[PDB]
Amino acid sequence: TWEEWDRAIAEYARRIEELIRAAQEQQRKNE
Amino acid sequence: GIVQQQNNLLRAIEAQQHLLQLTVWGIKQLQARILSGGSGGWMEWDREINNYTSLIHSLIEESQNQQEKNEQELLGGGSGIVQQQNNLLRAIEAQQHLLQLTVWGIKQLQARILSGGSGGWMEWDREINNYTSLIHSLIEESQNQQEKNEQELLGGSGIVQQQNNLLRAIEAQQHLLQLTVWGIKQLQARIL
Repeated sequence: TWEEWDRAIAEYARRIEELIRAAQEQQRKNE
Repeated sequence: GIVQQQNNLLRAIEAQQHLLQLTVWGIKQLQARILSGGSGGWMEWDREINNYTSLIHSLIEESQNQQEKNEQELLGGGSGIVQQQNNLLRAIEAQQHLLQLTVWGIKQLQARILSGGSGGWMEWDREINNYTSLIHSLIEESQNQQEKNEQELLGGSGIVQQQNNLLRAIEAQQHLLQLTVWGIKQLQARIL
């Protein structure tokens, strides 16, 4: 549970950091 | 690309909300082991977690709707894009309230079982203070920019600047969120 919590977290925390990759390299473009 | 970028920001907010719900779970496990009853503010904490959680779900739902509306109108619409910016900002502010509640909870639990003077806790506490100041200043700047863009609806660059504001607030929230996860793991490893 705490190890498969720790799965869920690092693998949302994957998704977010690599959305925030994408959003920042759109914001490159915007300026 | 503004509409697409708005979609990625909305997705980041949704994933941050899931991550936040996980931290709330972890805190509740810890609270059941460390605390007795509901005093010291815990009864209110429980209700306020639930109040902001249902507020955030509702803002995410509104944002999704606006997002679909904007995507259907790409070929025609500054006001929909400005509106979506307000939606994203409101979601970010609601998530910041939730985040501050989890910070409060981790601090109360930590003080019961661990010295705040060792094991990374002093640095943790400064970093929490710093990112809290930073996020508040970004939210205030986003509010000011939002008012300016709305003032300019009466028929570009303000919009792009607000995209940057939102993104930077989401980034700072992610750092706060990774500090709360670290706090929880230290407490979990100590007392469970």
